[PDB]
Amino acid sequence: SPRLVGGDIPCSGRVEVQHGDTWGTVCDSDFSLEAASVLCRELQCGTVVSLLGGAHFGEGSGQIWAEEFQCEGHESHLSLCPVAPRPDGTCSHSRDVGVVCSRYTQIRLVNGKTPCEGRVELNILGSWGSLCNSHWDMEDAHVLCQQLKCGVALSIPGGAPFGKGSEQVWRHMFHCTGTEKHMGDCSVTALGASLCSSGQVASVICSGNQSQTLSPCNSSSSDPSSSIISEENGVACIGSGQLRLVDGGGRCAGRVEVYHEGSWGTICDDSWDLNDAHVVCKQLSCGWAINATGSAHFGEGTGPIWLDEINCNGKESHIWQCHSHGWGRHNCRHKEDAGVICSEFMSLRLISENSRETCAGRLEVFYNGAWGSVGRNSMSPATVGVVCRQLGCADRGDISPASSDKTVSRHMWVDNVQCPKGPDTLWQCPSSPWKKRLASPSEETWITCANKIRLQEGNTNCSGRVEIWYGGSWGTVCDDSWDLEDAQVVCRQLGCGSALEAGKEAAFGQGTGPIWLNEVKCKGNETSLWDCPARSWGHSDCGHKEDAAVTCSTR
Ligand SMILES: *[C@@H]1O[C@H](CO[C@@H]2O[C@@H](C)[C@@H](O)[C@@H](O)[C@@H]2O)[C@@H](O[C@@H]2O[C@H](CO)[C@@H](O[C@]3(O)O[C@H](CO[C@H]4O[C@H](CO)[C@@H](O)[C@H](O)[C@@H]4O)[C@@H](O)[C@H](O[C@H]4O[C@H](CO)[C@@H](O)[C@H](O)[C@@H]4O)[C@@H]3O)[C@H](O)[C@H]2NC(C)=O)[C@H](O)[C@H]1NC(C)=O
Ligand SMILES: *[C@@H]1O[C@H](CO)[C@@H](O[C@@H]2O[C@H](CO)[C@@H](O)[C@H](O)[C@H]2NC(C)=O)[C@H](O)[C@H]1NC(C)=O
Ligand SMILES: *[C@@H]1O[C@H](CO)[C@@H](O[C@@H]2O[C@H](CO)[C@@H](O)[C@H](O)[C@H]2NC(C)=O)[C@H](O)[C@H]1NC(C)=O
Ligand SMILES: *[C@@H]1O[C@H](CO)[C@@H](O)[C@H](O)[C@H]1NC(C)=O
Ligand SMILES: *[C@@H]1O[C@H](CO)[C@@H](O)[C@H](O)[C@H]1NC(C)=O
Repeated sequence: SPRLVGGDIPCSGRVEVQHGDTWGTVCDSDFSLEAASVLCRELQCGTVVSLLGGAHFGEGSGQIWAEEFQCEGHESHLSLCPVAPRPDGTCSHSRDVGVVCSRYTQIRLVNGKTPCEGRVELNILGSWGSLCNSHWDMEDAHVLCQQLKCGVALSIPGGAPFGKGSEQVWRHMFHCTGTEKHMGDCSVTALGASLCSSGQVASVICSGNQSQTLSPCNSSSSDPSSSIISEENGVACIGSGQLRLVDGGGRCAGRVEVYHEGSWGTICDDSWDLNDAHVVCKQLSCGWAINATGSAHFGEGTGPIWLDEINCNGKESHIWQCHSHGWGRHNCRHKEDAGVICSEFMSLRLISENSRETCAGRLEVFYNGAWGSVGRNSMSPATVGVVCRQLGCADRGDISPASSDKTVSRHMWVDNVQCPKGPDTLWQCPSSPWKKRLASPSEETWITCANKIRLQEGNTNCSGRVEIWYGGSWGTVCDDSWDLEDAQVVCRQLGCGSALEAGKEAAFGQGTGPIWLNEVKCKGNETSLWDCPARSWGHSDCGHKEDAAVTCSTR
């Protein structure tokens, strides 16, 4: 029923809702993340990446609905959601709301008899291109054939039987587990990804829909299977990967957890060494191990301790092939849970030399066990916004002028980062391949991100209406329980001096967008308003007439 209009990528655009024959738009104060998540699910577009206010995909025409959608979040249709007519707002079409959903992938098969076979093409940065044969597996093929409604995947032939194509190769590495129902639901990396030999391109043959798509396997009674395909209730089924890493801050690090007898469980760190970790990292397509961690380094598990005294020599393609003590009944506690850090683990930081700054510094990436600088070549404002969103700031920032210093000191990891529309992390952005080399500050990137809190419409930047950035868009704070202790937190976070006032009742003017917080009840010693007790993320009965303000002293 709902439609997205005016987007550049699929599953994006301005939100439009029909009643009767009349389409209308929704004001950016009326449409929550929960309502956005119901729309993305209903439209088969995955999950919500961004809620965007301010007529980002252009202003609409005609009707604007006066209704708020009070979705719980798990409704199947937007029509099932409770609707509250709010008082008749000052919303024009310059505040029509918009949504980026997660299934923005543009992928197809070209030059076979049907769309059920051919060379894989991916559209990135307005341009169709191939994928590398070495970057594409059978798990990826099963997901794509289900997406194209073409049954199951038969083959991934390497010798280009449908033509190499007259075009570019994207170096993207999909890491589908095999149980996903759209390529947009799979984890994917493009950052630093290696080139492949010319014309070594990926191809898929699907079965067609004369076979139905396999369901995921649901059983953990037996020893886990090392094949993609298992047998369950007289039907073939895709093995859901019964190994995960948790609490590592990424796909290729964290505590090793294993699914058996209906429960996720941990591994004891006795005899847990690098060879064991290598097998884990191989099985997850995470490269090689750089660390086998013990001593509950990423935290302690909730569930049984299934495996102990695992002694892989490193041959094995799965941890289930390794010699252990078998399932359950071991003489150790969760203070010794095992984990890994693998060579494909990626992390991101800004480093200030003398500190004081929170959203500013030299951009650095962690890869293959090492930190290194990100080069500044080709780097657009939109790429800096993705960086700044990923580091926990607002989605905008500025690159400092290049240093005159042409003499090499630090290691660089990657350069030529060029983010497309849609990802909110740097890892799905194409670049040059990883190359550890020495580099001068001439080549390095210093970033000043916009903070996720600001004061608008006063005589300094330390005085005005409180606005907070969350989930895509700037929004406001309601003034119920908003006191001087809240203002002392806002002033401290901005790096202003003493709080003078906690203003109420839209004293510097009403804002736009959603109202992200109400019932903010700070102790008063917090370093950020995100540490404060509040009714978080858009559940409020307020309007923009009740917007909160802070006035602080400079310096
Ligand atoms: C297996 O795949 C094929 C191919 O499907 C298409 O390609 C894949 C890659 C996907 O993208 C998929 O979404 C595509 O559709 C499926 O064949 C298609 O099947 C659909 C559904 O049955 C057909 O639509 C119609 O059935 O067409 C009927 C009219 O058929 C005449 O006209 C067609 C051209 O328009 C001719 O191809 C056909 O030979 C006839 O001469 C029409 O009666 C149907 O409409 C009625 O029912 C719908 C609800 O389903 C209702 O909304 C309407 O009001 C109406 O009452 C319907 O339009 C496709 O024409 C057909 N495409 C091709 C290329 O053959 C196949 O269904 C699928 N099998 C399974 C098990 O899923
Ligand atoms: C993961 O492995 C690396 C490599 O051994 C560890 O880095 C070293 O840490 C020790 C002690 O902290 C230092 O003496 C070495 O100089 C470091 N070497 C290198 C090459 O970086 C790292 O500490 C390990 N991390 C975890 C969590 O186990
Ligand atoms: C602000 O003050 C509160 C006091 O209520 C500090 O809260 C403590 O948090 C830890 C969490 O590990 C508790 O174990 C302590 O018992 C709490 N109270 C005290 C008195 O320490 C809070 O950490 C303070 N924050 C800042 C940034 O100063
Ligand atoms: C496993 O469970 C899922 C979700 O309940 C279901 O859709 C699927 O058909 C099941 N598959 C098998 C082989 O039992
Ligand atoms: C406000 O403006 C001054 C002018 O240079 C700037 O230095 C300062 O960092 C700004 N403060 C905030 C909280 O934006």
